[PDB]
Amino acid sequence: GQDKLKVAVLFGGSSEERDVSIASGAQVIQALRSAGHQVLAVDTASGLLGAEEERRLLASKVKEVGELAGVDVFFLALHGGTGEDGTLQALLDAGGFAYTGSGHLASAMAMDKDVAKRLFLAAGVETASWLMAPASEEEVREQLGFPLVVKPNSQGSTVGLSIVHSQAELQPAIELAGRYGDEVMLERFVAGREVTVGVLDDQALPVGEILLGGQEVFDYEHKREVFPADLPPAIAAEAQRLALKVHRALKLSGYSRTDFRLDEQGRLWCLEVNTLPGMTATSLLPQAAAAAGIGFAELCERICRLGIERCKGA
Amino acid sequence: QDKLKVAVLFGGSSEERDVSIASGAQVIQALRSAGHQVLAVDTASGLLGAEEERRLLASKVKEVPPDSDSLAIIRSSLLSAGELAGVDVFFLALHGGTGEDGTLQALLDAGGFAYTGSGHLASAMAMDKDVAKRLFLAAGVETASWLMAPASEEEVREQLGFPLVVKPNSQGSTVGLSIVHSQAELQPAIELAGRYGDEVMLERFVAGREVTVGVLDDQALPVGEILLGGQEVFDYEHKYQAGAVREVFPADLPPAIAAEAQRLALKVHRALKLSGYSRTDFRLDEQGRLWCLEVNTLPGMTATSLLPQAAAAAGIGFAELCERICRLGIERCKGARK
Repeated sequence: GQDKLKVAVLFGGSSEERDVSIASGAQVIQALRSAGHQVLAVDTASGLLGAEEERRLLASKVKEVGELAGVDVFFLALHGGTGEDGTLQALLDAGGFAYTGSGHLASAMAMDKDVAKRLFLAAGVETASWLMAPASEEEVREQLGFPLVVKPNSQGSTVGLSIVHSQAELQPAIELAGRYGDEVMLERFVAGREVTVGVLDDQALPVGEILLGGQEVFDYEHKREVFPADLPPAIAAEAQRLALKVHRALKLSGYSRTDFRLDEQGRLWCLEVNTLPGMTATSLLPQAAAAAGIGFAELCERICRLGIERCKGA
Repeated sequence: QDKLKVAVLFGGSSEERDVSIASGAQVIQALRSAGHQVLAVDTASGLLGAEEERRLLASKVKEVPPDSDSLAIIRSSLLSAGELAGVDVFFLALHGGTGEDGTLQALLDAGGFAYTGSGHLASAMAMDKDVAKRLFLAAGVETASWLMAPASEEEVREQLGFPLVVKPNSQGSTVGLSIVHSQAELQPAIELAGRYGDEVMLERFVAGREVTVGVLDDQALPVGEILLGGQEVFDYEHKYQAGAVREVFPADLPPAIAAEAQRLALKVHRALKLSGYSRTDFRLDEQGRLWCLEVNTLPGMTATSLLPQAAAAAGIGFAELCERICRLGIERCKGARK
């Protein structure tokens, strides 16, 4: 009961992002089509896909490497830095193009884990103490302690991350993280449960928990999902309150996913916020939307219409 | 110290073109006086013609069609065609949002082009005065209390008080700062600051002096003081009639105060991850405390601008300042990741 859209679904990106991005793009195309919208498939490498290319994209779920008129919005089905660093959002802002998710400044600030954690604190959102390399042996032991996490500041997740168990592992881990990024974070590790909060428009979705068998640091490094998570209602409500504060503090738009550590004393520690969380039917934010009665196709459409209305009011 | 091939990029939106063109011509002559090959590039048309560059340098004009695109150089190719091949760096002789919001820097990054000044994230954060002030506090740099409009009478009373300053949130707008002395003056000023749709800041007014600190790479330049006129506030983007404001480089300050302003400017420059050069503005109260107002990633590059005066006070002439900024942009590009 609402006018149908012409959506261009953008996917692809760098080689390390393509497999996740291609799988998401195909699912988003099919979902918006089942809702009756006209969908165009665009690869960041080859451009607009023809009937044969799109047929093989929607079949094998893989793709190897002035006609966008009437397109109401660009659905950014990207993953990692290609969609997070803000370059594409700024380019689309220049042309008056409508797109999904956060804008250039909001995306770039969220990809900078260091700057994002500064803004968490300024918004009254607790976050684990951290230093940026270089850091002396005294600063690390005084403010962080061991064990601690070393990771590149802006290069996605997992890649280049390692746990520092003592002062003798700090410099090797910094060198390892330095192979993937220019800046390196030294973050205090918080033992506890892994909790995530999706935000859609201006409402927080049901809280979820990611359970790798354990709460110590071996589990964090060597990594079921419960929506809604098994949490005392006050703790779940506080994670939702803080996720909304983080969403507004970074001036995000459309949707976002904020990760927390929940320690044994019941206090939430904000890790990061993703402006481009995975968009498949089984991804974290779509799972949270399902716990609120919102299917994957309705989620993709709502995100499309949120991006349209943002471009209108700019 | 081999001679460079520099593309001086000027133009921007209609409200920025006048001061941007004046800066572009001055930067072209300065770099040409230093022995470099320089090309004039308009954001709305690309490389200039012979008659167009003659008029640019002689009368500081380059009128452009009414349907012209203030950013035609990136949506294409104007940046690589013709003599622009082999350009070492693009000097951004821009003013206002076109050079501050980070869009141009992001697309220049995507094209692999070297350019002057801070990158796209650093420029965008600094242009957002609210976000920048949050980061001032995170860096241990004091800044006056502030609220974003709308704010209740209770919030304004307990957190700010009167007098306060109403201003647009984004650097590079055309709306000026306005001092508000009572609750009745608040809403008319907020309406006059949000005419064009961006956020409105309410910042506690700090009685005292207006000082500004230029930074070149990692070096704090001599502090300057801006001497105002009446019961008002200085506006770093207002034109002002001649003789209205007087600028003193180096400022007549107690040395521990001037040294502290220089230390705080470098912390701000590092905190927002700026590059090349910047200008950090403070209010200095009667107790000798510095309150940071903003940091500018695109301070004016003319003989009458603040940073060239700071550089000159340190024995750095305008041509030398322009060349150093060029080389800093080249060095940053050569050090880029992949």
